[PDB]
Amino acid sequence: SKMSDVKCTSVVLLSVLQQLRVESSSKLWAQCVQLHNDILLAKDTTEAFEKMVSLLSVLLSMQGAVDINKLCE
Amino acid sequence: PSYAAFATAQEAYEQAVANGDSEVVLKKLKKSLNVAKSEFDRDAAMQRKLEKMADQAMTQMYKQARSEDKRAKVTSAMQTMLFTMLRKLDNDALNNIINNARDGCVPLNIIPLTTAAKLMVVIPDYNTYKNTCDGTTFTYASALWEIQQVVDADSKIVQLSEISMDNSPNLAWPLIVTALRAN
Amino acid sequence: PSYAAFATAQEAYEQAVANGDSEVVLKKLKKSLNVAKSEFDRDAAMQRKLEKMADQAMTQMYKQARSEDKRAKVTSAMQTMLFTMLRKLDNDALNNIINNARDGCVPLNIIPLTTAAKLMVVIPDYNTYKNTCDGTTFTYASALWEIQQVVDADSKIVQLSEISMDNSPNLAWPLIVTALRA
Amino acid sequence: ADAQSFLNRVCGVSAARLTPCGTGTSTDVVYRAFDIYNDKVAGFAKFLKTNCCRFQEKDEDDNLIDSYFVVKRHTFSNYQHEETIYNLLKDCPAVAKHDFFKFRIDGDMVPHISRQRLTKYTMADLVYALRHFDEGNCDTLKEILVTYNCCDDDYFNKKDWYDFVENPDILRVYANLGERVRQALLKTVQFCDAMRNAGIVGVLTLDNQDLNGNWYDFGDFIQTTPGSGVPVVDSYYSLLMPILTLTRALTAESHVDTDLTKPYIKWDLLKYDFTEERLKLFDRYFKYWDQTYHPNCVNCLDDRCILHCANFNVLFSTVFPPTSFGPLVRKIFVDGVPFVVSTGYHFRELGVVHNQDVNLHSSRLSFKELLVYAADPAMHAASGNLLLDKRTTCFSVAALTNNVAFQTVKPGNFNKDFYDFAVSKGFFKEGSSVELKHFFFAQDGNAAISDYDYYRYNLPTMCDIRQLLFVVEVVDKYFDCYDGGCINANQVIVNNLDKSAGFPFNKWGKARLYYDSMSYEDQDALFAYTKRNVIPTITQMNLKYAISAKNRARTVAGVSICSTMTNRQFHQKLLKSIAATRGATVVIGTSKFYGGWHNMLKTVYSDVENPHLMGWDYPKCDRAMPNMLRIMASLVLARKHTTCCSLSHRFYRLANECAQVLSEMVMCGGSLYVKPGGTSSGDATTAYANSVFNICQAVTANVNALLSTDGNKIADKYVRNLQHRLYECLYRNRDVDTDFVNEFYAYLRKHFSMMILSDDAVVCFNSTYASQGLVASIKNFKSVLYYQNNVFMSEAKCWTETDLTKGPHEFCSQHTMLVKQGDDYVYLPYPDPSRILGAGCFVDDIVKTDGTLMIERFVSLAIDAYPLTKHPNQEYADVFHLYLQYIRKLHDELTGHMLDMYSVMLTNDNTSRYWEPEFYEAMYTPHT
RNA sequence: CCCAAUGUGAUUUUAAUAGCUUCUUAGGA
RNA sequence: UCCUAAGAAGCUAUUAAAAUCACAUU
Ligand SMILES: [Zn+2]
Ligand SMILES: [Zn+2]
Repeated sequence: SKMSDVKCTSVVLLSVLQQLRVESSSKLWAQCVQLHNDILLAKDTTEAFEKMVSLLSVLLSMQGAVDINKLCE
Repeated sequence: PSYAAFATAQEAYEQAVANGDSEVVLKKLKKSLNVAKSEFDRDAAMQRKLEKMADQAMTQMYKQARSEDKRAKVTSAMQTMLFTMLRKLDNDALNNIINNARDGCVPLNIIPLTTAAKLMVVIPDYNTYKNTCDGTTFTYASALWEIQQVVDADSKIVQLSEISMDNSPNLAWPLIVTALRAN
Repeated sequence: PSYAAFATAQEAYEQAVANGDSEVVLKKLKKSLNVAKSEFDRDAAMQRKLEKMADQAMTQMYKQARSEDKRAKVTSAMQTMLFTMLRKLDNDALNNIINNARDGCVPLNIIPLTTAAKLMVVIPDYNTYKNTCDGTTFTYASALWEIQQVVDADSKIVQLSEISMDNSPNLAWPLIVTALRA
Repeated sequence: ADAQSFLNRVCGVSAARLTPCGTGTSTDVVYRAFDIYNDKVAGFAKFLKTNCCRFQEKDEDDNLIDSYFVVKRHTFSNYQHEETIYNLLKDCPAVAKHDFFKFRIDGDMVPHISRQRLTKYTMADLVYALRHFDEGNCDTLKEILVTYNCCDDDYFNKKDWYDFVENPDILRVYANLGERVRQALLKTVQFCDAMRNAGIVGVLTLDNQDLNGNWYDFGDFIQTTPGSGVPVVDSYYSLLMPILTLTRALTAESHVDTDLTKPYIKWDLLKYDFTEERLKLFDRYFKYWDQTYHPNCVNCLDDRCILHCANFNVLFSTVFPPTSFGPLVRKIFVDGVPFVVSTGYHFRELGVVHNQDVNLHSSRLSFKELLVYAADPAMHAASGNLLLDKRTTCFSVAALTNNVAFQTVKPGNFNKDFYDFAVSKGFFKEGSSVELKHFFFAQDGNAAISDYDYYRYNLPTMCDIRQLLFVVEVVDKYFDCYDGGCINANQVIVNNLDKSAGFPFNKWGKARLYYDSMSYEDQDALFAYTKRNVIPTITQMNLKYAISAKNRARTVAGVSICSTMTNRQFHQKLLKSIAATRGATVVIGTSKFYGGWHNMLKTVYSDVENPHLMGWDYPKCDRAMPNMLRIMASLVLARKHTTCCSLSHRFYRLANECAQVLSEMVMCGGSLYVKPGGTSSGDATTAYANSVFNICQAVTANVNALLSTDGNKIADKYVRNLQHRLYECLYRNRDVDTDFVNEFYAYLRKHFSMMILSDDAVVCFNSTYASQGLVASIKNFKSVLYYQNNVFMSEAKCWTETDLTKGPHEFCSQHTMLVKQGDDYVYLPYPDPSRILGAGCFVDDIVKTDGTLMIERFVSLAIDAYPLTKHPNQEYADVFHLYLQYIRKLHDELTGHMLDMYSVMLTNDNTSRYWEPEFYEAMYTPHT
C-alpha cells in the first residue's frame, strides 16, 4: 500500500518540522508547506517519493535539532 | 443488609400458604414481607447510588491522568513515530540520505529535483569521501552529481587531485563539496 | 418537637413489644406513634425543602454579585481604551480639515490620508519596490514621505543597500517600509 | 437583366458605391432579435425577417465597409403614412436618412422605402447577445466585437476567453463598447425631444436603433397636437439596463468636459454630498423615464421605490471618488475632551443618511454608549497609521499597529492506531475503489490576504428593474407560510455564549460577558437606537482549521456583538418559523434521520408530469453576489414587520444591515480594509438570505425561458395567454396584478418543483415543457448567471437524472439509494466513503489520537456510515463493519487499562449495544 | 486568533405522569 | 372486622426541560 503510506508519512514529517519552529523562518516554511500539499495531491508514487526526499532533507540539514543517531536505532 | 429479613419473610410466607395456616397469621407474614421487601429496596437504592457515584469518579480520574500523559510527551512521540514509518517505506533514496546523515554527511540546501541544479554537502573525513565521491562525480540520494568546487573548513579552495590517503592529515576537515545534478 | 414525640412514642411502644402482653394498649401506642412519626417525617420533609431552596437562593445571589463585578471591570477597560486613543490624534492637523468642511462633517476614509504622521507600505516583489519607493524619499497621497526603517516578513531589519535586482532572491518578501511625513 | 436599373435607383442622388447582398430583385432572409407585442404574440425573441432587400457599400479603394442600404416593399396606405411621419422628424440629427420611390416589377408599379447607411446589427442584437449567452453560439457577439475594434479575431483562440473568473481581461474588451453605447443613449434623448415637439405618439424599441445610434422605423406612430407628443420607453431602457454597467458606459463622466482625451476631474477631497450630480446625470440619459427618482432612499415611499431608486444609484456611484463613501464623522465633546464619532453614512446604493439622536456635548457615558463608541470604526481608524498595501486591489483604510501579522495553518494529527487497524482489514490496497482524498492542508503566512483579494470578483451590477420588481412578488409567494416581527430581549434564544464577540470586544471576553453585563432594558434601549441611527461595525477574518478535499484556504468572518445582538432581536421570530415548518420549498431545519430524507424527496416529486430531476452550481457564490440582490433578500425578510414598525423604522434597519454585513470595514492581519459586497458568514441571516437569492435566480430563469420562446410556435392556447400576460406584467403594467402573480406562481409550482437549502437545490420538472422552452433548463441558468451573477457556469458541475428510482445525484454532499426496509422501499442518504475514513485517520488535536478517551467519536461516525451496508459495492459495505469492529477493540483496551490502573472493574457494561447493527438501523426507520 | 444556523448521538440534574408499599382520616356493610 | 374514598411518605418506571459533550450539513 505504498501511496497511502507516503501520504501518511508526509503529515508526520511536516508535524515534526512545525514543532522544530520552522514557522519562525517564512521563506523555509513556505517551501515545506508546498512539498507537503503536493505529496497529498500526487497520483503516481514516483513523483511523491521525489518530493519526500526534498522534504526530509530540511530535517537532516537542521544539525543538532534531532538526535538522529539515537532515533535511527 | 435488610435482605436477610426479606429472604426469611418470603420463605415463611410461601411455607404458610403451602401448609394452609390461619389467614390472620398469613396476613401478618405477607405484611411483614411487604415492609421487609421495602427495607431491602431502600438499602439497594443506597448502594446503587454510591456505586454510580464511584464509577464516575474512577472514570474522570482515568481521563484526566491519560489526557495529560498524551499532551506532555508529544515531541518525543512524533519523532519516534516518523523514524518508525521511514523504515516501512524502505525506499533506497530515503535510506541513502538517512544512512549518510548518521555518519555526519548532511546537505546545506534542500535537495533539488531539476537538472543542473546546485547542491552543497558536508564531508567529515576521507573514510566517508571514499564511499560517495568517484573522480569528477558524487553519489547522493541514489542519483549522480558532478562536482564543481571543494573547500577546507577555512574556506580555502581544494583541488580534487589533492584529496588522497597520505595527504589527508594536511587538509582542514570537514570539507564542503558543491555539485550539480547530472542527466 | 415532633421528633421528641416520635422518640418518646418509640420507647413507649418498644417497652410494650418487649415485656407488654396486651395488644389493646399496643394498638393505642401504634396509632399515637404513627401520628408522631408522620408529623416528624412531614417536618423533616418541609425542613429539607426549605434548605434546598436556600442553597438555590444563595448560589443565585453569588451569581449576581459576580456579574456586577464583571460589568464594572469591563467598563473600566473600555474607558481606558477610548480615553487613550484621544492622545494619538494630532489635534492641530485634525482641526484644519474639520473647520474647512461646509457643515462640520467629513468622510472617515480621508482622515488618515490628510492627518496621519506615519505611513506603512507593504511590498510583494522588487518590481513593485522599484516602481514606488526607490531612493530615500517618495510621494504618496499628495505629500512627501521619508523612510525611517524597512523590515522583512520575519520582522528582521533590512538596510536599503540590500534591496536590488541581484540580491532580491535572498530577502523574505513582502518587505514593510515605514515612513514619516516631511 | 433588370436588377441593374433597380441598383442605380437605390443609389439615387447620393454619392455611393453599392453591391448586392443577395439576389437582385427578390428580398433577403435574415435571423434577428426583436422586442415585440401584438394582439397575437409578445416577447424578446429571434425571428426570420423577410421583407427587405440589402446592398453594401464599397469604399474608394475597392474594400467593403459597415454601411448598408436596406430597401423594402410596402402597402401604399402604409407608405403614405410613414412618409407623412418622416417629413415631421426629418430635421432631427438622430434620424436615419430615407428615400421613398415607385419602381416597376412583374409589369406593375410598387412603392419602396430605402433606409440609408445602417449598420449590419441593431441595438437589440447587442442586448440579446449578452443576455441569452451560449459559448458555442457566439457568432453575432464575435462579429460585433471584431467590427468595432474591441479585440483582434485571434482573441477567441484562448481557452475560456469569456470566463470573467479565469480570463478577467474580458472586462477590458467589453468596456471598449462603452462609448458607443453612451452615444446611443444621447441620440435617444434627442429623438424623444423631436417626437414631443412635433406632436408624435409611439413606442421606442431596441430593434429600430442601429449601432451608430440612428432611429429608422415609424410605421406604427400617430399624430397629435404639436408640443404634446409622447415617446414610450419602458421596455427600451429596462431591457438595456444590465448592459450599461457590463460595458462601463458612463466612464466618460469622470473626465473634464466628459471628453475621453482630457484628464480626470479632481474633486474636493472633503465632499460627500453628490445629490445635485445624481439629479443632473438622470436628466441627461433618462429624461423621459416617467417615474420619480429619489437620490437618497430615506425619502422613498415603500420597498418597491427603494429597489427602483437604488438601481440608478449603483449606476451613478461609479462616477464619484472611492474615498467619498463609508462612515461620516463629526467632532463631539465628552466631559470637555474631543471625541471623533460616526454621525451618518454614505452608501453606493442608498445615498446619504444622517443619525437622528446626535448629542454634541455629554457629561458622562452609559454602558450602552461605551458599546456604540467602541464598536464604531471612527476612533480606531482616526488614531491608526496610513496604509499602502500593494498585495491587493481592494481599498485599505489604516494600519492599527506598528507591525503586520502573518497567520499560518498547521497540518493535522495522524491517528496511527486506526490506520494500522484498517490496513490489517485490507483497506487502502492499490487499485481499490476506496482511498484517502480528504486531508488537513497546511498554509503559509500569505494565505489570509490571498483569500481576501478574491473580493475582486464583486462588480457593480445594474438590474432590469421591470423584471426584478415582478420577480420580487413571485419570490414573496414562497414565504406566505410563515410569521415574523420584533421581540423583547427576554424572548431571545442564544445557542452558545462561549464564542467570540468580534472586534474590539474579544480583548475583554466571550459573548457571555455582554449578555451578563447588559440588563434587558439596556438591550431593548440599544435596539431602539438602531431604528433611528446607523451603527457601522468592524468584522474580523480568521483562517479555518478543518478537513477538506481541496487545498485552497478557507476563512470565516466574525461579525461584532452590537450587530449580532440587535439583528437577532429583529429577525429571530421569522427564522425560528422557517426552521419549524415541514413540506415547504425551503428545507432548513429538517433532519435526514427517522425517515426525513424519504419525506423530503416524496415532497419535491409532488405531482409533476413527465418528471426529470436536475441540480446546478453557483461559482464564487459568496464573493460574486450583487448588492442589488443582497438588498432584495433583506427587503423580503422585512415584509413581516407591517404591524410593529413604521416605514422610517424599516429604512433605518436596512441601513444597519448595509453598514454592518454588506459594505463594511474588515480586520485582516491588524489592518482595516473596505469590503465591496457579498455575504459575511457571521451574519445571523446568512442561510435564509441565500435561500431567497436561490429562489430569485430560479424564478428569473423561467421568465427568460417563456419570454424568449417564439410565441407563434407554442401549440397550447393556455401557455400563449400566460406568455402574453407576462410581458404586460413586466413592461406595461406599473402596479401589482395580484391575480397574475397567483397564476404564474400556480403554473411554476406545478411544472418546476423545487427543494432549497442555502446555496444548494434540487428541482423536479416537466421534461416535455423544458424541451419545448416553456420552463427553465440548464442553459437558462448559464445565461442568467453570465449577465446577472457575472460568472460563467460550466455544465461539468451541473447534473440531471431521467430515472426517479435513482433519486438526486447529490444534495448536501450525500448520494441516494432506493432500498427495501421492512415490507416496503424507502430512499436513504449515504456519504463519500473517503470522508468517513479521513475523519478516523486525521484529527485536529493530539488527545483525539487515543481512542479509549474518544469512543463517542467513533459511535457518531458509525451513525453516518450505516447506509453503506445496503450498497452493491462490497468495498463500501465493509466501511461500516470496520467502525463497529474498532469500537469493540477500544472498549476491550479501555477495560484492560482501567483494571491495570485501579484493580476494580467498571459497572457500566451497557456499552455492548454500540458494536451491533440494531442501534444504528433505528436511526433510519420512521416513527422514532 | 478560533463566525452563523440547523440536525443528531452520549452523560448528568430537575419537573411532571403512572404503578407499587406503608401511615392517617372518612363513608357502607 | 371487611370494603371503599382522600391525603402524606417512600419506591420504581416513563416523559419533558436544562447543563455538558461528540458528530454531520450549508
Ligand atoms: Zn424612490
Ligand atoms: Zn418589527
